[PDB]
Amino acid sequence: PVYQGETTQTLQDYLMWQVELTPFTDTDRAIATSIVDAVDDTGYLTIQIEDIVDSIGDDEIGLEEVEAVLKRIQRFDPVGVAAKDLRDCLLIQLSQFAKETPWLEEARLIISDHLDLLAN
Amino acid sequence: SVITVGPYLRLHQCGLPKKMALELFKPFIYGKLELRGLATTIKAAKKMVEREEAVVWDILDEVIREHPVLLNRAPTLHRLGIQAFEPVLIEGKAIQLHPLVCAAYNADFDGDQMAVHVPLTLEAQLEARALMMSTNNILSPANGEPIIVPSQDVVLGLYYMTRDCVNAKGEGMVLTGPKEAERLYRSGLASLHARVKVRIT
Amino acid sequence: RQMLRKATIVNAGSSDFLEGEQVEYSRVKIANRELEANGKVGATYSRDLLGITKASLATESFISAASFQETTRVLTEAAVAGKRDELRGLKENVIVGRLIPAGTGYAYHQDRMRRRAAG
Amino acid sequence: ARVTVQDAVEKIGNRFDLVLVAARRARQMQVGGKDPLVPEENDKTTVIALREIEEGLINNQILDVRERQEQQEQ
Amino acid sequence: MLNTCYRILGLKPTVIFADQIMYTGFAYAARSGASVGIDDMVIPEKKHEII
Amino acid sequence: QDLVVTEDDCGTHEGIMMTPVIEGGDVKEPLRDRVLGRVTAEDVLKPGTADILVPRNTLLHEQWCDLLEENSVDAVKVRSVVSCDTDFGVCAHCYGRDLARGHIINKGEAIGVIAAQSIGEPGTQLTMRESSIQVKNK
Amino acid sequence: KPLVGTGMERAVAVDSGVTAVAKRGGVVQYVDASRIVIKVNEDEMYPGEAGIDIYNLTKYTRSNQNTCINQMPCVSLGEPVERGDVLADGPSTDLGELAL
Amino acid sequence: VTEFLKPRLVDIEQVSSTHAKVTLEPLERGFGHTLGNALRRILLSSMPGCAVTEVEIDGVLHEYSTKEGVQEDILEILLNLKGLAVRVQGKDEVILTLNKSGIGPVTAADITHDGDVEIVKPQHVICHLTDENASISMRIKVQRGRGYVPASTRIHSEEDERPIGRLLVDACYSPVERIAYNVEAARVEQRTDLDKLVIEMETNGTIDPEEAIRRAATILAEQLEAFVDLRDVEFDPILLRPVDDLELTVRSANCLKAEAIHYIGDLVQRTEVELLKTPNLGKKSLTEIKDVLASRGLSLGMRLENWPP
Amino acid sequence: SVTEFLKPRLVDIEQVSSTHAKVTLEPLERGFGHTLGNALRRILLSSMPGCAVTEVEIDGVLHEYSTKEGVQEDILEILLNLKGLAVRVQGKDEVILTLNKSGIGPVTAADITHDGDVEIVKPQHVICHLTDENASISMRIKVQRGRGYVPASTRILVDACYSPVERIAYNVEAARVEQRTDLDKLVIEMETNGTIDPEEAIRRAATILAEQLEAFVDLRDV
Amino acid sequence: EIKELLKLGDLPTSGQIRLYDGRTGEQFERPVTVGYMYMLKLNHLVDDKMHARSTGSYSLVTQQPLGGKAQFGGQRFGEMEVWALEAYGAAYTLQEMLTVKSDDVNGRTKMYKNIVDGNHQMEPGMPESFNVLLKEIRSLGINIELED
Repeated sequence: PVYQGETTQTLQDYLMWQVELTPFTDTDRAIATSIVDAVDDTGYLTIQIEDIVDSIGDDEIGLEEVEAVLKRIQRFDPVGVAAKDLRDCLLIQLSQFAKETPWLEEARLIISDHLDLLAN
Repeated sequence: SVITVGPYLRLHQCGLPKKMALELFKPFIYGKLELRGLATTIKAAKKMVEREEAVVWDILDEVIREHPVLLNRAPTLHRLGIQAFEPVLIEGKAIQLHPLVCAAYNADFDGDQMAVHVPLTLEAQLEARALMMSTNNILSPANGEPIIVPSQDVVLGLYYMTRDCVNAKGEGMVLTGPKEAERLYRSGLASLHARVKVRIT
Repeated sequence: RQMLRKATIVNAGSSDFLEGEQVEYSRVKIANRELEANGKVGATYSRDLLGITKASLATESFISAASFQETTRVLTEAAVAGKRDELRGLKENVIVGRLIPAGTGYAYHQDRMRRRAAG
Repeated sequence: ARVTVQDAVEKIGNRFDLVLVAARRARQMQVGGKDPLVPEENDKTTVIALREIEEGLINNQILDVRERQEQQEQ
Repeated sequence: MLNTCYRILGLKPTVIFADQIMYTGFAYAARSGASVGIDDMVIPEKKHEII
Repeated sequence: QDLVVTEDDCGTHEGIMMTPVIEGGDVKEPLRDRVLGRVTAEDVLKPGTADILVPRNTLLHEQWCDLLEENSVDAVKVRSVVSCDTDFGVCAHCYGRDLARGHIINKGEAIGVIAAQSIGEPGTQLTMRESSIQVKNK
Repeated sequence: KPLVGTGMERAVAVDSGVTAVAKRGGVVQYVDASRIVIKVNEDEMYPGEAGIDIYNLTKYTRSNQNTCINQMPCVSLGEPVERGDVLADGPSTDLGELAL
Repeated sequence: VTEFLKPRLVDIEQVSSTHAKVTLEPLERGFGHTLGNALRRILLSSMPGCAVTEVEIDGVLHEYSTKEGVQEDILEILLNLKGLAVRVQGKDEVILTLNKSGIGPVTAADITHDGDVEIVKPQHVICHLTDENASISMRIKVQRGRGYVPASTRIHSEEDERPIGRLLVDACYSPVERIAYNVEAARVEQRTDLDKLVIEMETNGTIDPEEAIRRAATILAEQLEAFVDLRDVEFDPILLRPVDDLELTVRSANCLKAEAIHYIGDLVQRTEVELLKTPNLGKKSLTEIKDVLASRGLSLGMRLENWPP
Repeated sequence: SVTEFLKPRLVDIEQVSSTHAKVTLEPLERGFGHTLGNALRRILLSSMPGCAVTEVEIDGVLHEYSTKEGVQEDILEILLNLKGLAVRVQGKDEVILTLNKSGIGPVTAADITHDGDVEIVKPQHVICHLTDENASISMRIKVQRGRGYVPASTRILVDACYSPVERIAYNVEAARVEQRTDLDKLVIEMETNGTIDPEEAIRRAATILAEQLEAFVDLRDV
Repeated sequence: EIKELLKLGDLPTSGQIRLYDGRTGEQFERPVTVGYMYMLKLNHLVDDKMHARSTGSYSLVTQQPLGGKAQFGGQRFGEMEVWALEAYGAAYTLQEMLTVKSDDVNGRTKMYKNIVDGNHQMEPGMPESFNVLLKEIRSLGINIELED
């Protein structure tokens, strides 16, 4: 017949693929999937960060613990994946750039603030 | 890949194209680059492998140093159709093959398609080295006779180099025994010189 | 040897409702019967040759009885009798994918058969 | 470096469990924690295990005694 | 010869002998230069009479 | 395929008789390579009575066949795989040493897989197929 | 060209329908890598026509097995060509004969 | 007795522009073959010479296209320019221009003549013109080399210097194209009986026979200089940034200075379970270190082999 | 760089015995290979300064086949065994030596009279294997400075072997330095009879080959 | 006629000729036949069939890779291959080739993880083809389930 429905990846399985390769502990791996699964296909994540802390089901775990795990992923396949609230995404992308860039400090200065005016 | 011949290999070698590599031992090269520090992350190692720099070929040579591989042909009636070999990188797109093991695969050098399998786990490599290695099975499992015996060209050479004549060039004289090779590359004796006395140990 | 199996008997041997049983089972049975208590009640077996393509169906491991023949048929058979395979044949360990007892792994399966009484 | 395996088959004799005894020996060197007794010549641990076994120093009985000693000394 | 060698001397020396035999056979077959021509075969002169 | 080796010695004495094959004119296969691979039985006696050559369990290691050829022995008791002193499989002192290794076969080997395949590999066969007496010797 | 030769190679090549022929062959006026014109003589032409024939060569066109189908000319300038003679040579051809 | 004799370069014969026979009369027995066969292969293996590397034509863009006004398409012109013999003096690279417009064929003589460029074959045709309004203008680059270098090799050699309108061809760089030898009894009779060999060759025309012979002899001597005396008997880890700019919150710097922690290297090859065995630093400090290294140390995941100072 | 060819940077030379040699070179330019190998072999095998025995005036029948005279040693083996006796001469020409010993048994090389112009690499070299202790024997051998290898049929008793080497062979393999992965590497396996170091023999062969051509180069690099 | 045409061209009538050696530089003692024959190129090349892979995309049925020359496809490991391995002792190789790199979904990922890390271990688990088979058998009036 034709039951050879070839499968694929695309930043859900691909994102998860990278998760395993890196050295993340059980508590960290578990958390990783939670945030890597809330990543809307269109671009960034859906829910807020605090949401994620509440959906772990813990009290000893603070934002800091999840911050790292959610910060580590910011540098995976597509630099900028799972960013949340635009600004952080763009900002990160400028971090992996060479510091010997002429408009490095300028861009960064207008990225942290004074964005509204630029938008106009 | 198409099977060719190689006269410089030994009983436990096989010519593996460099282009066929870097795709089969891919997780191995990834781990090598990750342990050597030249690959900070996995995406970095993948990018370096995709660009095919100079360092990945050396890493591949280091990894494939003593990693056994196995060969297989599509028509495999007996168990000799699947043996193991030590892969050696050779520039090209065809897989070389030992002339003596050819009889084992029953080939005629009109190269068809072949198969090259890579053992991943340690025990699989141990089995390929101790049981599937060509230097272990020399006799046939059907009658207990050797099958690695030479073929037409070797037979023809050995038969031409061992032939007696009547009146050769410089026959009759006595020789030491290791001196016959010297007069072969010169003009003082023929290979087919009969009635020659030479001591041997 | 793979053709002269499934011998026939003419005596009861505590199996009077059976004609043409496996050679191994009958032999070992006798070996346990003539020594334990008494060998008066035995069975005088008469070995009868059997075809090759007819012997392949004589397998206790129904799972290794499908590919060699008309699968559906054997399936119905196993639905009527309701037997167990217990994974005794190499092919069965291949279909399941478990470590087969051949060459080296045979040791593993030996150990698994030796320490199975305790757990 | 070693080509043949006959140098180590006669020690075991069976050759059917040679892969098993060589597996636990090389697994230690692969996972980290033990040091090869035989000096290495830039070779993979899969060949080093067999080269150590072919010397008589490594076998099925010695490894069990070593494991028992390491477990009792912990 | 190789059979008797495997029987008596062992496996490794047999493999060594085999590869050396292959090497020297290829070498002497290249050095010889065997070729097949139209003169290398001759019809018997009494063939027409037999026919 | 279900034949596996799981026993060392069968512990039997049935055996078979091995004689060279002869068809009308001469002998096609003498008793030199037909019993060499397997193990001989206990009933092995020299042509001279009250004299033994090899003990009961003796594996021909390509050294006693020459002595058997010197004494010109015709009938040699040899064990085969028709032995019923086994539960599941064949022992090791029965199959002999018909392998590429040269030594006695070990337990766990796949005799059933080597056979039925070593006889099926040669697939080069073709399909669709009293008063006079003359001898060379006497 | 097959220096050895086996026979009607020219015939096979001209009948394989892979080359171009010159119907009503007269005189050649313009030759090009893709266009060839031929001026037919007064005898082999009928009234009501200018008296020219045009052949557009096939250069690098795909086949059923991704094999390029290229053509090459044979006359240089002002050469008399008879009827039925081969004008253009296609793939595996040489001066009108077959060359595999 | 040692010091048998030494050969002398004499009796050079130039029959034609290509054929030339150089002979060496004096030589010792058992040296003619080992000299001729050794010189022949070196002469044929590597030899300097000029050839066509690339051609850029104004009209035609790629070789897989036809042009009007010319009889042949641009496939054979490149093949004829490949075997175009030409010598270059002084410099290596030239951009010689070929321009023509007419009704006849284009040879190798009707080309822009340069001071260093010299054409040895003026009757070498390159194409044929069939139209009155036909014109051909192109620019050829000619350089020097030793052996056969295809175009695929030079494809990757040029990173981005590949505009539209310039195609590349394969270079030969072997201007010898025929060389053979033969030995025969010499004419010397006052001394012991000797022989002599004669180097016969059919050349392309660019290089000279005596110059090629002396160059091959020089190469053979420079190669034997490696046999005269026999033995007279970078890769580093990328992460090497200093311990600074790591955002030491409270006691990270104190722990790095007390425990003799390296710059950035040894901190990555540490496990979370073994790190807690250190004196109390704080879970908040550990999380801060992890968050900081998430951009520099990359989650502290690595197990390297060695760390040199 | 069309005038600078790649030269071997490393030269790994290792020996098994005092006369054995398994020299291994480094990957040179592509193509030299067998040419250089065969050139070195031909130069070190066809002609080389040396010395050996040319004939023997033994005290007996002048014919090549004579009686054993109670020595138990064949006269043909005597002429063959004298061939493998390396002689070292400083500057003297063809010279005649002799020997005379009783029937103590084996006749070694030390039995020859000691001369300042003739040296033996090994005095333990056996000449005769047995003797009946009745009568002595005079060799009356003679050595001559020569080159190459001339047999006894052309020279008109014992064919001399002036070549100080005993066996020579070369083998070409593959070796890589860069992505090119195509270079030739040569390994030279040889065996010397004595009186000359194998490395020193290769050195002398290389010097002879380089000195063989000095005028056709037209004195390059002036 | 061929011998006459050969003698016409000022060359040996026999056809054989003494060739020299291009490596050593010596001459062959036996003459070798020379001439110009005709050669034909064929369609089956090596740069059109050669392909290799380690990880790609597999089907939804039994989670197996592709067989043909897709973007990344494998080759069928038939019964003639395993019959060769059962008579060797490749049980572990068979065990790693039957489930880990063919059918097992989590198995291939864990194997990839262990090879990237440098552990070189194997976890058998259970292939997907047997589960597909059980699901297809349960579709009829037949009961089958794994027991202990």
